[PDB]
Amino acid sequence: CSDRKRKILNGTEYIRRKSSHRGRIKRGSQAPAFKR
Amino acid sequence: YIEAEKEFLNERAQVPDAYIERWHGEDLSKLSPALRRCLHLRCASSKELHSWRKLQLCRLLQRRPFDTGSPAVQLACLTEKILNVRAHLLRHFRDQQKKKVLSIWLSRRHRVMKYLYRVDFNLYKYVCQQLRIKCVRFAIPDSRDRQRAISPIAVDGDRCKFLIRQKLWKARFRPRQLKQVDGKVVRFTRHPMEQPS
Amino acid sequence: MSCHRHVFRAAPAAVFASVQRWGRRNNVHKLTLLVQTYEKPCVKRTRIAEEKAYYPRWFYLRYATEVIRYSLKHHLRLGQALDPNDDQRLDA
Amino acid sequence: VFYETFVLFSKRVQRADIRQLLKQQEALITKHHGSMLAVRDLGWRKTAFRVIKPRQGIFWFGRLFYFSFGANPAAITEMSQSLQSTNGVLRHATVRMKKRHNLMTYNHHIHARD
Amino acid sequence: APFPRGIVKPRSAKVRAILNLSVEQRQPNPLRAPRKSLLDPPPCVAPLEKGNPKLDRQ
Amino acid sequence: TLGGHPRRFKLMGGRPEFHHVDRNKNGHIIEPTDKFQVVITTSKNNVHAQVVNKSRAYRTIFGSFAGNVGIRKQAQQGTQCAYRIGQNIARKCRRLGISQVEIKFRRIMRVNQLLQAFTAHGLGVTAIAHEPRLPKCGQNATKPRKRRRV
Amino acid sequence: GRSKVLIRRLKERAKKEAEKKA
RNA sequence: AGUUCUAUUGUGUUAGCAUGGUUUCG
RNA sequence: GGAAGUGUGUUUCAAAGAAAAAAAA
RNA sequence: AUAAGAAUUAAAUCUUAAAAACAAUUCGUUAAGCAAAGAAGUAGAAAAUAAGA
RNA sequence: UAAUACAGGGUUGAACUGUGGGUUAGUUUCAAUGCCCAAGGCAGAGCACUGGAUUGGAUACCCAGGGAACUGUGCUCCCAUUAAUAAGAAUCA
RNA sequence: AACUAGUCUUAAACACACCGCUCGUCACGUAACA
RNA sequence: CGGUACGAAGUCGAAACAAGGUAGUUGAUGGUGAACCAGUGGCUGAACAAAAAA
Repeated sequence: CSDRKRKILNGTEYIRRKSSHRGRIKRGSQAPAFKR
Repeated sequence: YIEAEKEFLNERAQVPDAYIERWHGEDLSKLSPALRRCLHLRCASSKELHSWRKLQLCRLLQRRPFDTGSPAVQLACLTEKILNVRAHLLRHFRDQQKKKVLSIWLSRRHRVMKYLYRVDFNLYKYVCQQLRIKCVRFAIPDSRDRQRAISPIAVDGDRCKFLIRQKLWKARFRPRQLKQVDGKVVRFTRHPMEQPS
Repeated sequence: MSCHRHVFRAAPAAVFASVQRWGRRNNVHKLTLLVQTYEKPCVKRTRIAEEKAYYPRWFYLRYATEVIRYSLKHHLRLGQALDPNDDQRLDA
Repeated sequence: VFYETFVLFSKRVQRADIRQLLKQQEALITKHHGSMLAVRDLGWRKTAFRVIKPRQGIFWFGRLFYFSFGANPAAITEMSQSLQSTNGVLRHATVRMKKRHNLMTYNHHIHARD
Repeated sequence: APFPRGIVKPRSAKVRAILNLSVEQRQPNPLRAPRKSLLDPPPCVAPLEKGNPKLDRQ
Repeated sequence: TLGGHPRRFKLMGGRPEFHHVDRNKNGHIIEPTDKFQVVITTSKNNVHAQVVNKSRAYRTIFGSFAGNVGIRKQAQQGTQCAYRIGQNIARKCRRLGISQVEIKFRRIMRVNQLLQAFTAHGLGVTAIAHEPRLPKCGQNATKPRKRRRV
Repeated sequence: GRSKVLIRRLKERAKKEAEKKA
């Protein structure tokens, strides 16, 4: 969470991680969504 | 699926020929026939009908006349409450809190069944038989594999065939895309449920 | 509703002052200002929290100032703790 | 389930119209397995404000009627819709009868302590 | 009373003082800490007046 | 700097006072048995005052505003404009034959000046009514305007 | 604003003209 | 703690209604 | 329906109004 | 063009205009979509969250 | 947040019951706004944009207008993600 | 109703103390990853 | 390729810290030489102003 939340805050995850939340710039999910 | 849902809703809606609470012949004789009809279950509300059904199950499975806390009677009442909430959800599909209540009550019924299994095995079998619910056994601890695990949802599956099973739908098991009549391609998040054998 | 005041054997300025008092104690101007413009729900949460925290303090200090003014007007002295076991008997 | 319904007819409403409306309501009650218990007239009463009933006019009072009935809960929506559709009726309200504070029992000395 | 649609949960002492009725320090819990007494040593703070230290016996 | 409405002054048809006001079937603007109410609508930029005969189904008789009294632009925001409008209303009421009036308004700001002008110029006030017509439904049933300065 | 008002003004004008013609 | 009943419901979903800012019509 | 009155259950006006300011009489 | 309405720190865009049906103000009537203003003390059980500066 | 319909939870009592629980993944019901999709579509207000000003200058703050978004058993859980600083036992009258 | 000197309260990422602290594009060389 | 870290201080503005002179920041967005701006919903890690009682 320290380095993990730091990556979230600086936005690496925003770019590199798929999101079932979608958005027009973020990567999307083409498979049914489930909590991981 | 739709026909099974309609059958369940109709069966829940069926009103037997009886009165509410515990009125009997002498109690109802004093009143006039119109007021006795008002007392009858046909005029009664869904809560009163539900209470009448729970009372009948209790009288079936009770230790003595006022026994309502014995694990058998608790199992019967929890099953009745689960069925009533399932019907209510089928009607008010937008009532989210009742789904949470249903999950809580499923867990409670599971614990009651687990307790009764160890406490009295013959009575556990008899209660499951009378209630027409799956007689799950707790001889050894359950499994961490969902393909083998117990299903409190699947319990009382005789009433509802749509609460039995479902195909895997995650990652490699996700349903594949299909082109609809309108000409657009749609992917289902779940596999359409097939009637179980 | 709309407050109605009758200007009879009194000053129009006095009646206007009474109407102003009614408006202030009913918060009419506050509501008009609130509805003149859009208030977001979070802003409303903060405002209501602030008011609920603030006004009781104002009421208590108003009571304190009223007591201070009464004591100054009537030349009252500071109290001493009532000593128990005092016979409280008349010197007669 | 017992219920009490209060209706406020306008001056344009007649005894024949009142009888017709009550007959329709009793028909609905019987359809839903109920039974009308009592009917009473609470007299002419002025409204606290002028009732502007659209496409009917403006009124400054009404005749108040009450009827109590036991019926299945499913009948209430139909009864309310019928009363709303009725033209003469100015205002209506149906409630669940209560054990103590109901017009069947708590009907006298509501204002006079002694 | 008004309907704010929820409450706020500030963390800082400043905002808590602003948004709470009082932030008066309460008596210590007898199950957690001892009661304050007149014999407790005073804080080790140099006496200063307008930023100047007043440290002289004469 | 005529102190009046320029266009009404220019188009004045011979200057008969109250020439354009419809009259009763008896040929009178005001009956000897009529009551009068001054409705004041105040705002940041202007105040609109309307004298209305209550007997004739609350019918407007005449009105005044910043333009009518001859005040333009930023000057319409000051208390001088409100007092001038009040003076104009009082003087016209005196001319017509109106002495006692009932005051009504929605916003109370910029109304003290009109009341003071009425009292100074002899337009007696019999009652005062503040009709704010506050919302009785909510606060954002219709989303109000955006707050200035973000 | 300046769209609904204009549209309704035109609608009222057209309605009045049609009713006068009829 | 749990089950049943009991008195109460500013909880969640609900057909319709009373009122009201705003806009609208004359 | 608006505004009023009291020998009344009475009268009056009436289905939108408003087109300088300041005065005289 | 112009005044008035509106607005602004002040202006302007904008609307009406030449006797007015909808620029703006007052009065009636419906119509439309929309819906926590008013009614609950985060206070009072002894009930207490973090050594220090 | 009036009444009505259907369901909870909480509180109080009687009865029943008799260690029947505390925590919880190879678990899944729900969950602001935005975005994708679908609906409708001009009550209000309102991105982008247009033009009226201030500014050396503004692609803004101010004004007028505005076809993006504002009501969904869908897709769906990113977050300064919802009553707080995880849940339970013990210490207090 | 305004200003200076105080004096008091509040806020502060200022403490060389607002002539403070402080953000970014562009330009400019040495490098790692890709 | 786009981005990134070090040295240098050059041009352009002044976005934040005071109500920082339009409160800040956050989720997903739209727009823009740059910091950024606008709407919407969140938070406070923000201010200003702020009731006697009829």
